[PDB]
Amino acid sequence: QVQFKLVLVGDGGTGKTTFVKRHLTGESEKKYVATLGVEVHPLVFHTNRGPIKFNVWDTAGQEKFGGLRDGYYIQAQCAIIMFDVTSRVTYKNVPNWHRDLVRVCENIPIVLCGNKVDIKDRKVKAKSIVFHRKKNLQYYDISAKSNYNFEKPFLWLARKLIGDPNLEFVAMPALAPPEVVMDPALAAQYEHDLEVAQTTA
Amino acid sequence: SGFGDKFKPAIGTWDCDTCLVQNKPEAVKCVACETPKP
Ligand SMILES: Nc1nc2c(ncn2[C@@H]2O[C@H](COP(=O)(O)OP(=O)(O)O)[C@@H](O)[C@H]2O)c(=O)[nH]1
Ligand SMILES: [Mg+2]
Ligand SMILES: [Zn+2]
Repeated sequence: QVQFKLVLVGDGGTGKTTFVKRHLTGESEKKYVATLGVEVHPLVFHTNRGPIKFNVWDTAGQEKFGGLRDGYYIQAQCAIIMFDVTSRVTYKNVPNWHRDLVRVCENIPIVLCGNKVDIKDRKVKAKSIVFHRKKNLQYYDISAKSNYNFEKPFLWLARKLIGDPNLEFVAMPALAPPEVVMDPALAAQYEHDLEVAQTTA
Repeated sequence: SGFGDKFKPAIGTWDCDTCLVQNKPEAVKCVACETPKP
């Protein structure tokens, strides 16, 4: 079975635990690592070429960048950097998390995720989200509490790790039902805003 | 159709049962979490 260690990093309170826990089987089969203060969630996705397992490392704590225990980053094969679109400080720390990550994990695929986009009073909008462009990374809006775009980071990483740009997920994993509403018109506007930001200098 | 031919580590490679990290055949404990190889 093909499995990949995915480190999920970002400021405390950005929604990392809420996000990973959406995957019900990854939550029921999670593994606690006492020496590193981490819960490892085994997240299976079913692709058109079979199952892929992301073993997602979610810190139990509220660590600053640079403050995770030695071992957390070892043998990571991919990563998600998360910030909170309602908190500008957490986006301004994205470069610090990226620096912390590549210090130990030299050349791994990384997705940048801006969480809590269900909250209407959004502070970090598409026009301000540029770090992924400067570092040639992929970015997605997500809402952990509504499952909005849950599969997007994993599909992007799966394609990079398997070397197959046409890889697809044949079905969504069983997810905890949405706890908040993600307005479909808001999602469409945000997706449009990101496309416009990308197509201009 | 599968992607098995991309992942063929050395004989004796083993997975940590505590943190699921893949370890090398000569390792006697996990390189990430220090759990002993069973
Ligand atoms: N409205 C909304 N709240 C969220 C979302 N994700 C997390 N929250 C909340 O943000 C707080 C911190 O979430 P948590 O998962 O503990 O963040 P962590 O410290 O990065 O693990 C919690 O009160 C969550 O309920 C989201 O997508 N939308
Ligand atoms: Mg947490
Ligand atoms: Zn281990």
